[PDB]
Amino acid sequence: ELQERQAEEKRKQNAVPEWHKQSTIGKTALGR
Amino acid sequence: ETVINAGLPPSEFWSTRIPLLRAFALSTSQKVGPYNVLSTIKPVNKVNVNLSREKILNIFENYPIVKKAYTDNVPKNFKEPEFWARFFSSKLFRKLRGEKIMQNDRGDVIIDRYLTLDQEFDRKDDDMLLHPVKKIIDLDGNIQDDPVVRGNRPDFTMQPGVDINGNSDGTVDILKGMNRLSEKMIMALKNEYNDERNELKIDDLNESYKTNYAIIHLKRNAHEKTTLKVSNQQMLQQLSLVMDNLINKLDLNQVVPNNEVSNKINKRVITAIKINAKQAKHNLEVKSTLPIDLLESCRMLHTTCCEFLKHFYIHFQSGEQKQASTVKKLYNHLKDCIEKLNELFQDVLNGDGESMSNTCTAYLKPVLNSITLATHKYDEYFNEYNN
Amino acid sequence: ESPSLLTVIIEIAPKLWTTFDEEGNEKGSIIKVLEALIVFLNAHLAFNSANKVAVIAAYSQGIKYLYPESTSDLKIINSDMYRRFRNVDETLVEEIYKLFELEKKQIEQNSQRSTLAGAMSAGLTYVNRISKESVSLKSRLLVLTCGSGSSKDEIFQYIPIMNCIFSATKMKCPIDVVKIGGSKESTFLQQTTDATNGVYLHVESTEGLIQYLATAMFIDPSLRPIIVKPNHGSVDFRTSCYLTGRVVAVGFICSVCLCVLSIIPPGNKCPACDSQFDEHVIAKLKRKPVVPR
Amino acid sequence: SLKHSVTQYLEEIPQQVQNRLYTSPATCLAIYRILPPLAKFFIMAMVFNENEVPLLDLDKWVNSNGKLQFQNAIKSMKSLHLLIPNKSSGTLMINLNPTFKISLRNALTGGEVQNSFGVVVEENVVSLDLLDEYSANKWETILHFMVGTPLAKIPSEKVLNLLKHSKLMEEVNSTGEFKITNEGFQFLLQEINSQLWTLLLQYLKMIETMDLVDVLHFIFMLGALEVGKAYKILSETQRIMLQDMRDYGLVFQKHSIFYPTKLALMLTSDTIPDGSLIVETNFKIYSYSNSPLQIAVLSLFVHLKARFVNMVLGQITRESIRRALTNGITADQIIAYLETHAHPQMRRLAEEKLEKKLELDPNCKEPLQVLPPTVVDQIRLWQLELDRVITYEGSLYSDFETSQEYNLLSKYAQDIGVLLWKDDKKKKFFISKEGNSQVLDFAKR
Amino acid sequence: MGILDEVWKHKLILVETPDAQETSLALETYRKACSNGRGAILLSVARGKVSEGIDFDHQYGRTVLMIGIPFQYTESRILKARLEFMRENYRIRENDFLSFDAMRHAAQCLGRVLRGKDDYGVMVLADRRFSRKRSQLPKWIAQGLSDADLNLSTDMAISNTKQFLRTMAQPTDPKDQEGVSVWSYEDLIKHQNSRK
Amino acid sequence: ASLVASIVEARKKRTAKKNITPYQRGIIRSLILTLDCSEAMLEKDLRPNRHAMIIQYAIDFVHEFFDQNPISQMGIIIMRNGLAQLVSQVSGNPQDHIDALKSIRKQEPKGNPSLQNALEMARGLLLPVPAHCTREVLIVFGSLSTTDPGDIHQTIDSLVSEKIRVKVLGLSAQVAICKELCKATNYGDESFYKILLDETHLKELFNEAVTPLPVNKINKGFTLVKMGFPTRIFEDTPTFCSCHSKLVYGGYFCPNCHSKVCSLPTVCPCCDLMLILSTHLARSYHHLMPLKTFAEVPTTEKFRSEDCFSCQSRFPILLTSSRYRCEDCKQEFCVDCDVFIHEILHNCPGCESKPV
Ligand SMILES: [Zn+2]
Ligand SMILES: [Zn+2]
Ligand SMILES: [Zn+2]
Ligand SMILES: [Zn+2]
Ligand SMILES: [Zn+2]
Repeated sequence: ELQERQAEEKRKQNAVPEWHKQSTIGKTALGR
Repeated sequence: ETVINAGLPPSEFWSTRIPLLRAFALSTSQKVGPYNVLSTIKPVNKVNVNLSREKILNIFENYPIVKKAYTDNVPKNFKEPEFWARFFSSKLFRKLRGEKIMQNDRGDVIIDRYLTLDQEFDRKDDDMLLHPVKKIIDLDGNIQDDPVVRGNRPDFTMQPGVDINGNSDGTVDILKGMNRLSEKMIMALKNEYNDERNELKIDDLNESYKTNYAIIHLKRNAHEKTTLKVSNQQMLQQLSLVMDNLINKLDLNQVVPNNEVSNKINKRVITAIKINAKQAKHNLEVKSTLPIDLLESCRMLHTTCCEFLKHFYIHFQSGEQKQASTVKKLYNHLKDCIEKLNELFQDVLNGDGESMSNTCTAYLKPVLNSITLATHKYDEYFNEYNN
Repeated sequence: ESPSLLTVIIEIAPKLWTTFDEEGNEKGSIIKVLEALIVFLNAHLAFNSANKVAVIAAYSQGIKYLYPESTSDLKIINSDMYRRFRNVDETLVEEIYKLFELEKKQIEQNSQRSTLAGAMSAGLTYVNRISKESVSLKSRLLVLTCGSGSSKDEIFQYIPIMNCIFSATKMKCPIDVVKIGGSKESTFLQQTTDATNGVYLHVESTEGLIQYLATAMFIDPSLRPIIVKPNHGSVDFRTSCYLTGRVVAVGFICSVCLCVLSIIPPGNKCPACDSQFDEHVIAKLKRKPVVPR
Repeated sequence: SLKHSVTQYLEEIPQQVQNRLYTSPATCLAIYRILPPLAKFFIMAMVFNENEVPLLDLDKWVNSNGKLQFQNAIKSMKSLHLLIPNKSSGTLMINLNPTFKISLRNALTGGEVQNSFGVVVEENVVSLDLLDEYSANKWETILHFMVGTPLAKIPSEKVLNLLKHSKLMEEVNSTGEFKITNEGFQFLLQEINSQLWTLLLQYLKMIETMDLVDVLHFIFMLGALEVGKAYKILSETQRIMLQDMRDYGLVFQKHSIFYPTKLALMLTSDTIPDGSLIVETNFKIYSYSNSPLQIAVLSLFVHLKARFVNMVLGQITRESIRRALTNGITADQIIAYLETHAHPQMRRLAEEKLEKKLELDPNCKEPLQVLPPTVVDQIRLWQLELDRVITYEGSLYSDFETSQEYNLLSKYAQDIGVLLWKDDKKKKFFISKEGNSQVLDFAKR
Repeated sequence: MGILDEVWKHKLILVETPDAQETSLALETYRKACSNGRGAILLSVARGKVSEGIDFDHQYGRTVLMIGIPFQYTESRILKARLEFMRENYRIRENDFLSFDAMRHAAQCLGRVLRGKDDYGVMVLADRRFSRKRSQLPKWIAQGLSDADLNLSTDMAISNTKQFLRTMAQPTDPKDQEGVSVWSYEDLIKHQNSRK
Repeated sequence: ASLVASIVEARKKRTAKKNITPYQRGIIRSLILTLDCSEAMLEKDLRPNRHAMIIQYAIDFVHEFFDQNPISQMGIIIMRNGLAQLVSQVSGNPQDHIDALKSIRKQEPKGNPSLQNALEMARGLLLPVPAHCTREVLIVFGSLSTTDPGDIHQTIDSLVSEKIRVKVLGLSAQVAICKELCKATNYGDESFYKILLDETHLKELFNEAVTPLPVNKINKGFTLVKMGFPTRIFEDTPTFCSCHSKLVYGGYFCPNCHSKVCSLPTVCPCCDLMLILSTHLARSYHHLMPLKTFAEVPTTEKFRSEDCFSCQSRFPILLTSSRYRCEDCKQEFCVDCDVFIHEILHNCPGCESKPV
């Protein structure tokens, strides 16, 4: 189970951010 | 349900579930084949090595000396974790791993005591493997073919390596160790659980294998299904009539019905549609009006009744008269089940006020018909036999 | 949603209609079927502009594809009707005249075995051809059989007919069968309809046949899942014995050849593959039920 | 929306006029084909039987699964008035239109047809050499005029008048030119079938006083006619219409006999690839197309640079995109054209990209994007640039004596949806020019 | 280094030893391991007891790995004197005889793998010096050595071996060997007629 | 020449098909499908990996097997960690085996294979099988080595004594023990050990195993098996099923005990009687009277008609005549029908049409 957990953590470490998943043009512009 | 309260013999219950018993037995009754366990053990300051009970058992089987030391020391002096930590640091593990022992480094004082004992086991194992060999691959006879052969002795490249002092460097010992390990593994396979002529022959030069499959010719003949012929003159006249009608002209507008058979046709078509629609409207278990508590009880009574029916037929159609008494016992059990089925209907009838009794009876109609039919056949055959 | 191919199989034989007309009071009922089919085929061609039509007639000495006519004209229908309908109807009737002329010449020939099975197999081959040639077309088989005429033996027809069912089930080609005659049930054809999501219809009177075709046999493959079929009869999927000719609910089958047998064959030898059964093994079946003494 | 557009037009026709439209079987045969498959099944049942069937019997035919379709079919069938609902004896009896019923029966049974399908002279001609070229060129000539590419011959005033009077190809005399509109680009995107219906559908609405029924008797009858055949001579209104149809590349005339064309049959039902192109990150275009249609349409929003016999190469530029956008073409339409006309190689790699995306993480199903995402974003970003400056027309209200009045007038504008901006602190708000008069009237009252 | 641990996972390791009886038992174990599918690897000496009569037809031999040219110990007084005698008497060059002596042993081991024509095996000569000894190999072996295989890498050798083993596992077409590689009685008569 | 190249190659492909005789085959089969799930199956020679492709093809094989063998039974075994793991008992339900195979698809294969463990498990699973059934074992072996606890040769001798038949599909190369197992267990025949050469050949190998294997002349087990044909009944209210004990709308009624069963073909849960429809028997008749192959007609002679007898496909005139005739009825057929008449249908329309 630990190795499976480590593999899951390894996959998470490699996952790209959310903003890369979808084109964030329609959403409100970044800022404070 | 079928053994505790019903009273069905335990032996009879397992007669129809042999494959389930056999499958479960073989799952725990099988063992993995032999393999070089110590080769997989890599030490990998701190070094972390992981062990498992399966490997621990494998080490004992592949090496009796380890079991000899393990059995007499773990309960006496120190706990098992120290032992395996002690064993690995010892030179015995290095020697058993087929690695040259170094006088520079010493391992465990306790384990090294068994080094001389291993030298005794190896000699005992050498005789355990020594046996006459076929002359085909008898390498001893090749060198003994000429007992008086005397030429030029081979150079040092053709002889085992030696040190400055002239004694063996010890690299040959590990070669024998791996050779012994392989020989033991193969011998372990051949446990309690003419030929030369065939091998020397060249198979490719022999006649090719010929298939010996059987041919079948199927004759075809059978009787017709079991629960006024026009003459040639009539055919010609009738054939002439259709030709004249067709050649002259073809009528299409006459196909319209008279409106009297169309209504009958529509009623007949809708008559079938309603029957099909009724069946098609109700053609994971389906939702049931019965309460969960009652439904679960009905399934229990259905399952137990079916189990009794299954056993009854096996003995009824067995063909051996030695099981007549068992049939009577099962027949009595079937009678009790019928009473239990009737009692449940009465209990549901009064408890639910006939609201669920009609629904409950339908759910058990097919089994009830089978049960009463089974008893009828038993009685009918019993009547003829006895009287 | 997609075009569908209709392959009508018509079983025309001089013996079949001669008995039908003699027992009944309908003369030239074959024309009634043909004209009703012409309208039905025109109706099918009107349901969609991309649907084709295939007609196969099982005559005395074989089968022939009435439509489409082979590459190898009289006025039998009015020329004022629709061009596309006429282009199919005029050729259909013209080939009918040729087909009757050939049959009349060989009237004396003794045709003992019907060719209904052959036509269905030929139509399936045509269905396979058309399906693969154009790629995105459905299919549907319609059998117009006159069962009034007494048949000699349908035993041999069992294997070819049941085999066509599996092929139709592989290509998703529902086959519908309409029988006009005396017997209400046809154990083989009825199984064909049920086993292929088809419809079986039995009608005594030929008049008003178009109503049957337009309401019952007009169900296209596109809307089968949403329409309840009008079939009324229930099939049992049974087979006759090999030496008694009666339907068997429980019986014996030879393992080697898989031939049904109501009782133990005489001589302890199979009558189909000449296979001898072990006396001890058969004795097990012969054993009577166990009863207390 | 092929049948929907045609069906929608038929619904607006008065029931009295719809009855006349069903007199000719030729039209009935086409109106029968346009209905859903389930609807067609019921129509064929009622046509040949002279009886009344309750609606409940119809419901029995449909399975529970297809109940929803039975609602659309009955609603669509009832909307056209083809299905007449009669209620008597406490039952809602259902019957078909007698004229439609009679018309269908005559055609199917081969009865008298009143020459709805025409006649035959047996003077067949070669279609591929002349008919295909003539109509394709004639249909291409109007497209080149629509696309704006130069071409010597211009379409006749009859169609030209229709185009300007229609939303298609907006024109201005002051500009002195013709340009495509948002719907115009959609028109070019629609398949040939719908591409022909749109112009015809506009023609149906354009015509005024030529009877409305006569025009439908001709257009529907045209589909019945078969290409490569002769037909003698027809209604008086149809004669000028026949000449009018000759301008649309639908019917070919030698100068007594008129010959339909391939497009005539294409109107009834439907029927490496040419036009497929590759898009790179460098905004380059490589179209594996040899045809003026693909080249002409691509030039709308692409700056072509060179061409070969088998392919055409170009580069997307801000100027070309700006020129296309200035004409009213939305970026969504542009990407739709590229996505639906993508080369198989792009689709295969795009499928691999989706497979790779799912292979690494099969939890999510990302959209299958054939072209690189950057191009879509940049094209959308260029659209945002055009929409940067936003300006309205109207009047500004200020100098309010009391806040209550300011809130009352401002609230009133919001209710009627003519308020564009307000500020409580300054007691000022702005309203659209359209709502100026309404606000002023409310202020007085 | 740890190479053996990896080899042990796939096949049993048997090694030739100076003792004759121990070596004979190893052959018995090696043959038993190959017959039962366990798989075994035998390490021997080209100039040893195994190479002088032990056969590995079919299963007991499927690949021959010649680790280097079995060159004799050149710095040997007995050998050096022998070379001088041949050079002076039989006019045989020292290098030619040494290469001939080494090759006669390398080829000796190569021929102990094929019995009949249904037998197959891959022979690899692992030494940079074998690249120029193709002309010295036996004719029936040299003919089978292609010009592309004269100098291969380990990775390239594995790919070819895998392809060859896969190809040899297919059912041979009888017609391809009816009378071109195997002769029946009728074919033999035909050959005696054409020759005569 | 390119088209002619296909014809000459087609003739060579037809050369093997010329020799067809009605050999006796065992229709009643009891197959035990064994799969290898070891470290050696993690390679990428088959995309994505051997384990994935083998499982995918196994699902297809199950569908085809039960399609053409309705009255047979199947059992699934896998090799893992040097042990044989049972995942599906012998049963006639195609869905249960498919569901079990789907679950196996998730877990990663590891460990070494053990033929003896798999063979011993298969030996026990086939013990409770009637003598009229043909006991067969299909093994998908990928490893080049086998680790077993006992002597494999003893197991091979036992298998022969039990009249079991073993077919092995290899991935890389021939294993001596596998060849002996497939040869000693098939009365000396050497054609039951197949090694694939590519992905495409594997599909054919799986498809070949669907058809029943011919029986040997000296192996006689002829007997009569008691079967029953239940009558389908339609009920207004759901009732408990005798096989799964759950509420179902309707089920077939056994003619010997009237007990209801959800689906066929299955052994009756009460009288242990096999319930099969007449159609199921009809699915195997083509193996007893196979349709004779068609022989192409030389272009030298004159042909009968320009259009195909069965599909009305105009014969391409163009060299070699694209026509094949049936010896029994002597009717020309196009190339297309012959493939469809020998793969989909099994009856020649020309022979049926001819009256007698
Ligand atoms: Zn038999
Ligand atoms: Zn059930
Ligand atoms: Zn039963
Ligand atoms: Zn054909
Ligand atoms: Zn034939």
